[PDB]
This record gives sequence, C-alpha cells and structure tokens, in this order.
Amino acid sequence: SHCKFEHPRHGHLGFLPRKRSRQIRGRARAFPKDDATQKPHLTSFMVFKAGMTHIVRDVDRPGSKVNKKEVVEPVTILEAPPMVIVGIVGYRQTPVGLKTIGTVWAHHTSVEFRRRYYKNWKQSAQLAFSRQKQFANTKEGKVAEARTLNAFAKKASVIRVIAHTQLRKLRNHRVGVKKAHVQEIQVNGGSVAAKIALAKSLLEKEVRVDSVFQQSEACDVCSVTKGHGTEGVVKRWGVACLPRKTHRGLRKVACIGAWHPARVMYTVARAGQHGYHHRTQLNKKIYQIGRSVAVEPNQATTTYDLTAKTITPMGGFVGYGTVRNDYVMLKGSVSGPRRRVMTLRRPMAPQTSRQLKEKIVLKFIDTSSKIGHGRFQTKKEKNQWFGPLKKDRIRREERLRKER
Amino acid sequence: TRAGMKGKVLGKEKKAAIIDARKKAAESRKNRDDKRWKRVLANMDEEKRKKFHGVGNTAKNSRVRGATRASLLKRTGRKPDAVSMEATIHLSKLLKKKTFSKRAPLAIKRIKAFVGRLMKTKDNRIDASLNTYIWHKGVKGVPGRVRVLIQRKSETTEGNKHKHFYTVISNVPVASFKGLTTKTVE
RNA sequence: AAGUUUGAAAAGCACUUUGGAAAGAGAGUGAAAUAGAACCUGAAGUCGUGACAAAGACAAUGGAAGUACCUCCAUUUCAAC
RNA sequence: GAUGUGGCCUGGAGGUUAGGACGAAGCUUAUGGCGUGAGCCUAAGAUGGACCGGCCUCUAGUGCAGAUCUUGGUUGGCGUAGCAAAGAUCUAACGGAGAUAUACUCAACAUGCAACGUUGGAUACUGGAGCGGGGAAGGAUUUCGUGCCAACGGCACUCGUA
RNA sequence: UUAAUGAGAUUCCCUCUGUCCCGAGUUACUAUCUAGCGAAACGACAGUCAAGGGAACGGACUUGAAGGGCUAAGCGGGGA
RNA sequence: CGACGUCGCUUUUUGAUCCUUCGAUGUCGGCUCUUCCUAACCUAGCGCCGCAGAAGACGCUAAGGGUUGGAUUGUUCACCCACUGACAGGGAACGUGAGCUGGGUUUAGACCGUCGUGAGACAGGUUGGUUUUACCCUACUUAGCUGGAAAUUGCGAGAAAAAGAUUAUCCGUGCAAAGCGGACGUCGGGUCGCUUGGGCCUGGCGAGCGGUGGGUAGUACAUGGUACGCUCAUCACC
RNA sequence: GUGGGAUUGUGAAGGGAUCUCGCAGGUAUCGUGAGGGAAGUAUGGGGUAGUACGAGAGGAACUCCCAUGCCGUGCCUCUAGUUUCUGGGGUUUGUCGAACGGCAAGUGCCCCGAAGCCAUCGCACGGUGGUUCUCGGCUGAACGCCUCUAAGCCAGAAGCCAAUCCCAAGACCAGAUGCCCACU
RNA sequence: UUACGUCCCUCUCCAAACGAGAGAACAUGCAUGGGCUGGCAUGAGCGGCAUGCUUCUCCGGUGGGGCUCGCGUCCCGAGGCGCUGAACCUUGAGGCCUGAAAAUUCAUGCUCAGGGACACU
RNA sequence: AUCGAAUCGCCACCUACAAGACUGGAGCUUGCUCCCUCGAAGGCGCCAAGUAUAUUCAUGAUCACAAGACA
Ligand SMILES: [K+]
Ligand SMILES: [K+]
Ligand SMILES: [K+]
Ligand SMILES: [K+]
Ligand SMILES: [K+]
Ligand SMILES: [K+]
Ligand SMILES: [K+]
Ligand SMILES: [K+]
Ligand SMILES: [K+]
Ligand SMILES: [K+]
Ligand SMILES: [K+]
Ligand SMILES: [K+]
Ligand SMILES: [K+]
Ligand SMILES: [K+]
Ligand SMILES: [K+]
Ligand SMILES: [K+]
Ligand SMILES: [Mg+2]
Ligand SMILES: [Mg+2]
Ligand SMILES: [Mg+2]
Ligand SMILES: [Mg+2]
Ligand SMILES: [Mg+2]
Ligand SMILES: [Mg+2]
Ligand SMILES: [Mg+2]
Ligand SMILES: [Mg+2]
Ligand SMILES: [Mg+2]
Ligand SMILES: [Mg+2]
Ligand SMILES: [Mg+2]
Ligand SMILES: [Mg+2]
Ligand SMILES: [Mg+2]
Ligand SMILES: [Mg+2]
Ligand SMILES: [Mg+2]
Ligand SMILES: [Mg+2]
Ligand SMILES: [Mg+2]
Ligand SMILES: [Mg+2]
Ligand SMILES: [Mg+2]
Ligand SMILES: [Mg+2]
Ligand SMILES: [Mg+2]
Ligand SMILES: [Mg+2]
Ligand SMILES: [Mg+2]
Ligand SMILES: [Mg+2]
Ligand SMILES: [Mg+2]
Ligand SMILES: [Mg+2]
Ligand SMILES: [Mg+2]
Ligand SMILES: [Mg+2]
Ligand SMILES: [Mg+2]
Ligand SMILES: [Mg+2]
Ligand SMILES: [Mg+2]
Ligand SMILES: [Mg+2]
Ligand SMILES: [Mg+2]
Ligand SMILES: [Mg+2]
Ligand SMILES: [Mg+2]
Ligand SMILES: [Mg+2]
Ligand SMILES: [Mg+2]
Ligand SMILES: [Mg+2]
Ligand SMILES: [Mg+2]
Ligand SMILES: [Mg+2]
Ligand SMILES: [Mg+2]
Ligand SMILES: [Mg+2]
Ligand SMILES: [Mg+2]
Ligand SMILES: [Mg+2]
Ligand SMILES: [Mg+2]
Ligand SMILES: [Mg+2]
Ligand SMILES: [Mg+2]
Ligand SMILES: [Mg+2]
Ligand SMILES: [Mg+2]
Ligand SMILES: [Mg+2]
Ligand SMILES: [Mg+2]
Ligand SMILES: [Mg+2]
Ligand SMILES: [Mg+2]
Ligand SMILES: [Mg+2]
Ligand SMILES: [Mg+2]
Ligand SMILES: [Mg+2]
Ligand SMILES: [Mg+2]
Ligand SMILES: [Mg+2]
Ligand code: NA
Ligand code: NA
Ligand code: NA
Ligand code: NA
Ligand code: NA
Ligand code: NA
Ligand code: NA
Ligand code: NA
Repeated sequence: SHCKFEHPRHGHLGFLPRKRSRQIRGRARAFPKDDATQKPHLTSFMVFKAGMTHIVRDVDRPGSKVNKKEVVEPVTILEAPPMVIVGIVGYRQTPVGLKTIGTVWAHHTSVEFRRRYYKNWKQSAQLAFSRQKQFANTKEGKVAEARTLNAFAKKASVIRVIAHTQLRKLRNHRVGVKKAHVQEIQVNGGSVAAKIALAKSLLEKEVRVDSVFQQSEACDVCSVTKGHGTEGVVKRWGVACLPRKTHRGLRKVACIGAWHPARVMYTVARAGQHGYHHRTQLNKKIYQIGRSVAVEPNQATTTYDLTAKTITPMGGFVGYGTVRNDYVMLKGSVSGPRRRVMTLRRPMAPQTSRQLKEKIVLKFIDTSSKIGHGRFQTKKEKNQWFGPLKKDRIRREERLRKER
Repeated sequence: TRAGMKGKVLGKEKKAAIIDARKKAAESRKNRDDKRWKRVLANMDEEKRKKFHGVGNTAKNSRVRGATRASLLKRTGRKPDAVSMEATIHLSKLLKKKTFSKRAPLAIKRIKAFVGRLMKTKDNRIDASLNTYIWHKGVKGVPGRVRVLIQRKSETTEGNKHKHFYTVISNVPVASFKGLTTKTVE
C-alpha cells in the first residue's frame, strides 16, 4: 500500500557511492569551457587550508535591507605558496575520448617534485629523471623535444601544464609531507600555438596565485571532505531516530524494503563510510589575495582599520600554525580539514549575478585568538589591558640589575 | 632497508665510504651556496638588503640556512654500556581521558615504554620509589609529571649469544618541575 | 556401556642421544612392531600431505558423441607374416 | 497390479567335487574380462594370516537410500557465537623446564612472547544484615602434612576442595 | 448512597521535563583486533535478476539481462 | 451535462470459487523507509468557455519535483480546528512484526446485559493479560587482496599508431606535393657474406652536443636553492 | 637451449631415463572516460499599478529587484549544546594525628571551562545546452479553390537526452611518463 | 636472475573497526624546558604601624567578640587585607613560536652502519 | 630457446569520393537521335622475367597434414 504520508527522500543519490575518495587532493574533473578569443591563462591553482575567521564589510546591493550597511561574514584562509611548472602535455581528440600526445619535461626539476616518485626518498638512490636529463640537450634529445612540441601544434586540441607545490616554501610544521603535490593545469584562451608559447615560457618558472585569480572574482573549490569512518544511517543519511521504546535499537531505518522486489534497493540508507569524499563546490567569492608577511607585514590592515596586524590570529591557527606565504581569503567554508591541499579552479558556472559581480572591500579582519573566547586583536592590545605582570617585572628587574 | 643499503649486503667499508662521500658532497654544496649568498648580499645595496633579511644567516635566533640541525649535531660516538640519565615525563599528555581504573597501570606501562625507547632495552624494571610515586594518589590520581632516574646496566646469562641490557627506573623527588631538562648524570 | 582377540613364547624395546617431562631420533626382540600394549584383521565417511590434472563468472552432478593428454589393464602382431 | 525366469545374490543343512603356509576368509582398485541386468570371474596389494570355492537338493531372522527410522562414529557451520553482573590492580626479590632460548651479518631496540607460586612493599575492596567467627539440615574425609601436573578447576597455574 | 482505603478502570488542570519539534555531545561494559579456550541452532542440493508459462508468487525450466576470483565489518529485502 | 438505452475498461470495494499452503507462509492499525503507477491536487507548458477583468469550469501533453501540523477514535474510515502553491488517488504478499509498537482482534481470571433447567453461549459491552533466534547463503552498505583479451591455454599474430631498399637505408619542412634546410671526422685492427665507397665488434688521435664534480662573476626567481656566463677535472654518446 | 625441482609403498650408496615449472617483467606518477549514478524544487514581497479591463463594484501578469520554505552538499569564524583536558576553583561525609598534600563515595556534588565533535539553534554554496510532446504557425498539393500535412520547414513543456556533478579500464586504455631489469 | 625498488618493524595523524590511507625515513624527527595563546580567579607560607607591602623620601597596614597578666600589653577568633590577575593547567585522538619584525620571541637533550623480508627457479 | 605445430593471394595500379528517380558527353524533340574511350572486368599472380633455341627432376617406388611455405 502507498506510504501514509509523503516526505522527500533522505540524501542525494547523485553523490553515490559514499566511499573513500581515491586521492586526498582535490582534482578538477573538468575545466572551464575554453574561449579562444581570450589570452592564454592558467585555469587552476593549489592551496593549503589554514583556518577560518570572519570579516566586516559594506554590502552594495540596492533593494536589499543590508544595502549600505555593515555585515559580518565568515571566511576561510588558504595559504598559497607559488607553484612551479615542470611539464607540458598535449591532448588530441579521438572518437573514444582525449588522448595524451606526449610530455615535455623541464630540463631541471626540483627535489620536491622528484620525491613524488618515491616511497622512501632519503634512503633511495635518488635517480629519478637522471637518464632523461642526460638524454636531453643532445642532438637526439633536442629533435625529440621539437618533435613533441610540433605534434602539440598540429594535433593537440587541449594544452595543459604540469605543476607541483613547494612544501619547502610552505614552511609548515604540521603538514608533514615533503614530496610535492602534482596536478595538471589546463591553459584556456588563445590558439593552440599561443597556448604552447605560454607553456614553454612558463617552463621551470614559478606561478603566483595572483597571476591566476583576481581579488573580487569567484572560484570553484575541488577538495576532499573531512573523514568520519564508519557511520550510522542517522548521521550518514539524516533518517529520523525511532521511538525510545524500540527494541534492539532506534538509530536505524525500520523498513529497508518491501517484500517485492525480494532485494535491498540501492536507494535505501545503510551504514558505511561517511566523509572523505571528493566535492566540487561552486561560487566561492575571493575576498582577499594577500601577499607574504615577509613582503608586507600588514596583511589584515584595512583602510578603515589601521591597526598593523597579520592574517595569523594570536596564538596561531589552531593545529596549522602561521601563514608565512601568500594566501587566498574565500568567503564561507570549503570542504576538508586544515592542512589539506585543495584546488582552486576558475568558475564553470556563469558569473553574471549581482552577488557574483559585487566588488568586495573589507573594513575589518578579525585576528583575535581562536583558542577560547578571544577578546584582543593584537599582542599590544592585550599588554595595554593587563600592564606589567609578575613575569614581566621579574624579567625587567633581572635585566636591569644582573645584565645592566 | 633496501638491499642496496643493508649493512650485511654492503659491508662496513662500503657503507662507511658511501656515507662519508655523501656528507662531503653536502658540505661542498653548502659551501658553494654560502659563498654565493655572501657575495650576492655584499654587492646588494642597502634598500634591497633590507628586503633580503635572514637569508645569509644574518638574523638572530635563527637556524642555519644551509643544512639541517641533525647534520650540524656533534657525534661523540657510542655511549657506554652503563649510563645514567635524569628525565621528566609528561604523564598527563599520555593518560588523557583514559579509564580511571586503568590510569596507574597504564602509566607504569607508558613509563616503561618511554625508557625502553630511550635506552634500547626490553627489560625495564620499576624501583619501589617510582611505583610508590605513581600510585601514591590512587589508581586514578596519577601525577601529571614524573622525574625519573634511568640507570642502564648490562647483565647476561651464560650461553646467550647476545648481551643483555636492562634499566632501573627510580623516582627523583622534586619540589617543582619548572626549568628541568634531560641530563646525563653520573 | 564394555570380547584385554599383542605374540608360538614377554622375547613387553636393554643401551645411546635430545627433551623438565611426555615423548622424539637411533638401537634391539620377533617370522611379522604398519603385531608396542586394554596392541588380530583395520572397511566406510572425513582430514593432512606430496605429485599431477586443470579450471573464469553458467551451483555442482548427469546424457551423447569426439578430441587432447595419461594409463603397474587387456588382447593381437612382428616377415612376404 | 499379475505372472514367469536350467534368472542374480546371503546365512545354515543333506550330497557331490575341489582349493589353501608356494597363503583361506575379510579388505583395497584409472585389474581388466564377461553378462541387456541382478552380478560373476581374473589381475595387483610394496593387504591379511586360517580357513574355504563350484555344482544338485533342502532350509531360513536371506538383498536397503530416506520410515521427524534404531545404535555408533563423523561432519560443514568454526577457530565462529562467545568466555562482558559482584569495580582493581601495580612493583621488586626469590622459586620454577616454563629463559635474558639467535645460521651469517650484527653493541643493545628493530629476532623467546605470554603467563605463574611465595614473601615484602603500594593501591584498593568486603564495611559487623561481612568473600568475619561458630552450629542444625545436607554432605562424608572435602580436614592436615609431604610429594606431584597426565586428566580436571570452560583462561592460566609452579596453585587446588585435583 | 457512601467518608476512609486502593501497584484497580477513566477525564482534565498546575508543576515538570529529550515523549516530541530534532537531533547533538560525553562515560563504563560490549561489539571491533589480539593471546588462551571454544560451542549450538541449522545443513536435500544449492544460492544474480526480468518477464513468461508452471501446483495460478522460480535459485534451477523458456527467452533475455547480468556475472573475474577470494575476503573484513555491518545489515535485516529475500531464502513463501 | 446527458434522461431513456447501449458498449467498455479497472482490480484502489465486496461477493462468487476452493487451485496453492493445515509435520504452520506470524493475522488489524500506526510508526519508519524506499520505490513504482497516473484515472493530474499543486508545480511547467497549451487549447476551449454562457473566458471583459479578477476568480473559475472543461480538455490536452506531461509522474521531474511536492503533497503538512493538530482535537476525538486501536481504528482503516469519518469529522472538525489550522497552515498552505497544494494538502491528488493508488500499488509494492490488503509493501513493511528475526524492524518496532501491542491500542484492537482471538486463550486461560473476572463483572454486566440478554439467552439456557444446567454446564455454558453471545461480528454485545467491560477490565487484566510472556511479541523468541541470524554467527549461514544471497541482496544491500561500505572495507581489503589479486589474477586476467584463446577472459587462466595457442606459440591463435587484428594498434581509433606510423608510412617504405616490403616501413630496413639519417633528421627537419612541405599537401602521402614540387622542392628546400641540415648531418662529426680521421688513422688502424679483428670477424663474416646485398659486392654495394658490405654488415658487425673494437683500438689510437682530434671535434661537437651533453651529464657530474670543483673554482669564479654578475643576474633572475619567495629570499637556503635552483638556473644562466666563464674556467678546470671526469664520464657518456663513441 | 637454459635454470630450479620431482620420481614420495619391502634396504643403502651411486648412474641414467622421464616428468612438472621458471626463463621479462618490476616499481612510481600524471591522465583518458566507456558504462553506471545523477538534483534542485517551491512561495512571498517590491515594481509593473490601482495600470490593462470594466458603467461601477472590482482588478492581473512578464523583463527586473529583494527575501523565504522544502531539499541537497559541506563547514566550525561567530552563537548555542556537549567535558574523563575529572583543566582551575568551590563544597559534603568519611579518612591518613592537625596543616599541607590528598584520597574514598563505580566522574561525591556545584560553578566556570579549552581543544574536539556538533545545531537551519550557527555559517557557506547549489550552473549549461539540445531532442521532442501537446499546441500554435509557414510553405503547400492531394481536390484549378481551400487546408499546419500529405513531401518539406519554424517555434516549442517542471518530460526526455547530454554538459556540469559522483564512482570510474572486467571498458582489460597500442593514453603519456620516471627509474631499473630483460631483449638488443 | 642483477639492479632499481616495494613491504614488515619504527615514528607522525589531514586517515582509520581490522585491512587500507596520508606521511616521515638522523628529519626541531622525537623528548623536556622556555615563551605565546587560552582556562580558572588570587596558591602554599608569613606578617599588619615593621622587620611586611608599594613608590621614589611620600604612601597603605582589619575583624563580631572572648581570655590572662597591674591602664596597658599578650593570647584565642570565622572572615578580611598584603606579598598575588597570583598558583596551577595549556596538546594529549595528537594548540602556537627555532624563517616578517620584536627592552625574551625560542633553548637543550636523544639518534652514532636503521633492522627484517621480498624483489631473484 | 623451449617450438614440432593449425592458417595456404600478393600489390608502391583495389586500398579516394558520391549517386542508383541514373555520374561518358551533347542536341531538343524530353524519349528519342547523335558523338565517344560504345557505358558488363582493380592490377598482377597460376612454373623460361616470357611464349622460344631451352632446361636438373625418378627409387619420396600408386592416396595419406604440401616430406614446404619469405611470392
Ligand atoms: K493495498
Ligand atoms: K503503507
Ligand atoms: K576513552
Ligand atoms: K527407494
Ligand atoms: K567445524
Ligand atoms: K581439622
Ligand atoms: K583441564
Ligand atoms: K491503605
Ligand atoms: K537462463
Ligand atoms: K503490522
Ligand atoms: K483456568
Ligand atoms: K496491570
Ligand atoms: K561556547
Ligand atoms: K566548545
Ligand atoms: K553518588
Ligand atoms: K556549561
Ligand atoms: Mg577525521
Ligand atoms: Mg519492548
Ligand atoms: Mg525485550
Ligand atoms: Mg605547528
Ligand atoms: Mg577555537
Ligand atoms: Mg569565541
Ligand atoms: Mg600390517
Ligand atoms: Mg600440463
Ligand atoms: Mg573423454
Ligand atoms: Mg541365520
Ligand atoms: Mg578411485
Ligand atoms: Mg529380516
Ligand atoms: Mg546401510
Ligand atoms: Mg570472537
Ligand atoms: Mg570479552
Ligand atoms: Mg565485569
Ligand atoms: Mg554475554
Ligand atoms: Mg633476544
Ligand atoms: Mg620473557
Ligand atoms: Mg569500603
Ligand atoms: Mg557472615
Ligand atoms: Mg586443604
Ligand atoms: Mg583450564
Ligand atoms: Mg490494588
Ligand atoms: Mg530444510
Ligand atoms: Mg525472479
Ligand atoms: Mg527455492
Ligand atoms: Mg529475511
Ligand atoms: Mg446513463
Ligand atoms: Mg484445495
Ligand atoms: Mg495452514
Ligand atoms: Mg512448512
Ligand atoms: Mg516469513
Ligand atoms: Mg494522462
Ligand atoms: Mg509529476
Ligand atoms: Mg518519482
Ligand atoms: Mg488488492
Ligand atoms: Mg500486509
Ligand atoms: Mg515478531
Ligand atoms: Mg519482516
Ligand atoms: Mg492488548
Ligand atoms: Mg481489551
Ligand atoms: Mg466471538
Ligand atoms: Mg592468454
Ligand atoms: Mg598470443
Ligand atoms: Mg553519463
Ligand atoms: Mg584538578
Ligand atoms: Mg577522590
Ligand atoms: Mg578503603
Ligand atoms: Mg547542520
Ligand atoms: Mg504543426
Ligand atoms: Mg524539453
Ligand atoms: Mg584510472
Ligand atoms: Mg596565599
Ligand atoms: Mg591577588
Ligand atoms: Mg600562561
Ligand atoms: Mg622571526
Ligand atoms: Mg606438413
Ligand atoms: Na576411510
Ligand atoms: Na589424498
Ligand atoms: Na504466472
Ligand atoms: Na483458498
Ligand atoms: Na496548470
Ligand atoms: Na536516468
Ligand atoms: Na507582487
Ligand atoms: Na496555405
């Protein structure tokens, strides 16, 4: 008989199966549609999630009740050290899909990138790319490289570059990994020859996040969500708990199927892996593209709040540390825990809405301690409130007498 | 380890020669970079040198940029078979949220594992003073910190092919744990 | 419930060696020890092991025809037979 | 369902004719041969150790695949469910075969683990309506000492009401 | 008819609350992994489906669609 | 919209039948959860009206999505209050009890009415009344190992490849053009047979493109660590 | 050919013969995407506008703008919840002679409480094109006229398909690569 | 059947029931301390016209009651004040700092040929 | 290198394309006439590198997987 009352089904059947992701890193399953009338440019970048804070800004949206008013919006900080381009790959169309034509490697490759080919680099022979380096720059090597580049010019419809992160530049004590994360970055815009020219000029060179994304733009995030291991139907699917009287347990689905079909359907909620799934999240507005603190210390200082502060809150980002490189400040949240590597992609959805076209100007960036209820914005403000303490007096008098 | 790095496969002479050659190569590469950075900073003017701060090992309270801390560490060779150390153990950081009835027994196990890793020993004996200190506030009132004297000895039984080492761990009464580091005592 | 029904005779395994012991490995007795002790004969079912045969997923088995390989089986033939 | 069968097979009896220590019965089979078939016969045993085959007649407790059939044994499930009330044990020394048990390399960790009885310490429990000290009913040597670890005390024991 | 009495049956109100809106976090013991020990129920044979006919509701059949093998933790649709 | 008539469909009602199940297929309702159907309540379009507008009637294509909170009743059903864009109808063993719940129905206790001489009876009322087992196989949910195209073998040769002394006998460029641009030499030895300045291995000198290591200068890049000039030593092509 | 094994039932030590197997692949990245899954949905306000329409009474809609319900996927900056960090305090009875330090009451109890986890109880995000239906039309015969239809075309639905999104080579990728080894 | 290499033991936690995963491979790797950030809310001890506290000589310095001693003193007394935003805790299932600058922005210790198995008829 | 195998047509002239209500080409008379290469062949290969002056074939004994096979 028909169900007594109707309610929408629990969960999205299009995110199936709810299994552990193949890779910890975010990977773009598709790139934004290529438009040849534009200049050649990179379509993606790799960042590291540092932490979260919130900002204050004025909304410019006529007809809204918050127009010309201040709002508080949570933001996510992601450290973005420069990427290094080491390879060029070309793709040609076939009736069975895209095929790689070849790979042009940079003549000199970083130790970081070569560590990705090993499980124990420190105890290994460290011979990666040694034969390739010797073969290159020879008469046969130069002809082979020209052969591959001409094959790209003649047959390739898609040109992508091979880029790796710099864990040495990301001087983080909690990430642990020292082998570089490697991803293919598509080159969109222009002709194939123009794409090849840009890729060649980018070989062995560094790429900054400000060269791929602008300040007030929006972007897509490819990342893997936080893991939770085995989880019951209540948390994994959001099914309602059974009454307290239920014998043998109440965190279950009562009926997992009718008599016929004499089977359990794939649409029924079951216990299993929750989290650690790859997600592509749309329309994450970039609120700030900050430079390295070593280049400009005042990262969280605005024209409205003139306090000299960095993006790192007092006490550091919990479990991450200090943001020491360039960073991207995205409105809202992104999938995945801190320290996880993530892929920022140029948006694939249309960017014509007023919200997506609004120019973002920040008036306040919170830098209070994320441990406890932070009530100070800077070290100086805390010292002004407390004044001299017992430890400070002991230190100052010892320096005055014993050392001066 | 891999076959190409095993001590038995290569032998002592080959392993030592490869290790020494690797260290000498690291020394020379660091020397090149030190010389280049010294030269480049010397030519560099005041304005651009103010940007390039900390590079040529100029700053204070900084690491050495050209190597690892482990490489610069001084190797004084094998420690003697008998050696005594005084060390603090942060027990609360290991016993957090443990079952209350198991805290004192687990703390004994954790201390034994802590010493065993330090001294490469499986025979770690707990002196009565240490056992009393761990248990003196009940099974669930283990102190958050302990100061222990670790004495390694060697005593093998006749016929054994490999020499036997063991440690005796005893309590060191302290009025305060602040400012105490690991020491090698006699 | 339960035939002590080992062998003709206890000749019921000295002695060596390993093992804390049980026992193992040797060595002996006897026509026979795979007759070693409540021991004649020792089936079926089930299991271990070595060798080999292969085999996707048609549950397996079965029928009829061949073929590949094997065969301590049978029979025939080996000279103008 | 009926009937027939110089039709097959089993235990025993009356006759007859043979076999067996140079191996009877029984048992085993990629041992083949014969018979439409029930079955019969040979071969091999690196199986067995003393009985036994064929033919005519007589005779009967005479032929099994299954009766939630009887008895005995086995077996997948399966090293699986589990062995979670009565809170809790730690440490050193001694005792013990129960170890600190190692081809080569090799300093010890990464190659003998785990678990014990007693004594001294430590921590806790029973909380006098007691895992305190004595009796009836019931049990009948469980009492005590020495020895002892095969089986038993659903883990373990060097301990035991074994 | 009935004061008092009731682990008796019923209705409402105050108080109260995770009964619920709507779920979340924590603990001990389990499950889970290991050492030792070690069962029972059950067991024609077996075990992917759709339709078709069929003792009128198939794991075996007809015709199609699936199906590489072996495993760990769950689960209660089927095994009428 | 449709009397008198008449022709059908449906199995979301009851009945008729007794084919399956009596060495047992757990029998009401609700909760929970998934899926299917369309005779379409809302939502997307579109005709038509006794469609001025607004509000509506009827009809078409369409089941992608949605279709509620409560009072009384064990109830399905019914009724009322309220929200809403709307509160459409159904199926899945009258979906779903080794998923729950146990109010009802259907034991044994007991009360009432009616019936019976009586023991007792009543789709009449009432109150109280044990809801067992998964560790097997599939299914589903996740989680590991690992072969394999003759889907384990055949040696059983098929490229979404190149384009030539039959892919051998150079490399670029060009349209499977016409052409055009380039290529390390030299002096010996040894071995085998399209005889073509033959194939192969190998030695001594001199170049070139390079790799690695040392020295040395400016410069770039996130600024400790790479690259680039010049110069030595060495290895490789050889 | 070459290498490693096996011939295991009534002896030992040796020679043959015959069988079975190995003889080129390993290991590490970047990708392709067949197939399968598949998601967004709905309302209100502003404005249109007291306009169109209507004697009056009454009285709409699209572009555009701002919000919200349901659902989906995350996230922990804030706020709220949760404490066996028994963190720091308080406080009861007992207890080590008191104090200190504690301890027992299966976390004694009370207040505050980081980290973590977590609530539409908090915050973020949720997109592009086609093929057709019904229907309205164009051209246009059959049938000199007529006619969306007969041959041809146009426009065209929350359906359907693909993009985007999730798993992804038993889909056996002669896709591209890094190091050895093998062949040479 | 030689090398590259992979796995087990070890260490870390973005992973996790067990496998698996991400990493590390003498590495500020780990350990302890220091500082930071944060929590609690002023430790123990001693003292009140100093001999103590605070500031560079001027400041501050209790208590309802009660008990001895010929007015005074010296004793009991919850609580109060001072040293004292003090004492303690702060990474652990796993906060920050040894790489921007700082009237502190980090020190020290441990390792001494990593072991084992495959790869390899 | 096990390895003995089953397969028995080669090409650098087919290995380009499209139309069968009509693609060899014209004329006007529109189904006939005229012109042409006459609208019904991809090239070779099948035993003298070429159609002749020739030339070793056995006894592998009359079929047997061709006893060989780089065209
Ligand atoms: K029904
Ligand atoms: K229902
Ligand atoms: K715990
Ligand atoms: K029968
Ligand atoms: K079993
Ligand atoms: K006695
Ligand atoms: K026993
Ligand atoms: K009473
Ligand atoms: K079938
Ligand atoms: K029910
Ligand atoms: K009764
Ligand atoms: K009751
Ligand atoms: K809070
Ligand atoms: K919290
Ligand atoms: K209590
Ligand atoms: K609280
Ligand atoms: Mg997690
Ligand atoms: Mg219950
Ligand atoms: Mg119950
Ligand atoms: Mg850190
Ligand atoms: Mg925080
Ligand atoms: Mg806060
Ligand atoms: Mg015998
Ligand atoms: Mg074979
Ligand atoms: Mg056969
Ligand atoms: Mg008889
Ligand atoms: Mg047999
Ligand atoms: Mg009988
Ligand atoms: Mg029988
Ligand atoms: Mg178990
Ligand atoms: Mg247990
Ligand atoms: Mg218990
Ligand atoms: Mg139990
Ligand atoms: Mg040892
Ligand atoms: Mg031991
Ligand atoms: Mg007590
Ligand atoms: Mg008593
Ligand atoms: Mg006794
Ligand atoms: Mg036992
Ligand atoms: Mg009562
Ligand atoms: Mg059965
Ligand atoms: Mg079926
Ligand atoms: Mg069946
Ligand atoms: Mg079932
Ligand atoms: Mg009518
Ligand atoms: Mg019947
Ligand atoms: Mg029945
Ligand atoms: Mg039955
Ligand atoms: Mg059933
Ligand atoms: Mg319809
Ligand atoms: Mg619909
Ligand atoms: Mg639907
Ligand atoms: Mg029905
Ligand atoms: Mg039903
Ligand atoms: Mg039930
Ligand atoms: Mg059921
Ligand atoms: Mg009831
Ligand atoms: Mg009732
Ligand atoms: Mg009745
Ligand atoms: Mg094969
Ligand atoms: Mg083949
Ligand atoms: Mg698809
Ligand atoms: Mg505390
Ligand atoms: Mg306590
Ligand atoms: Mg006590
Ligand atoms: Mg939520
Ligand atoms: Mg039309
Ligand atoms: Mg459409
Ligand atoms: Mg793949
Ligand atoms: Mg104090
Ligand atoms: Mg204070
Ligand atoms: Mg502090
Ligand atoms: Mg600094
Ligand atoms: Mg042949
Ligand atoms: Na048997
Ligand atoms: Na066997
Ligand atoms: Na049927
Ligand atoms: Na019936
Ligand atoms: Na409508
Ligand atoms: Na679909
Ligand atoms: Na409006
Ligand atoms: Na017309």
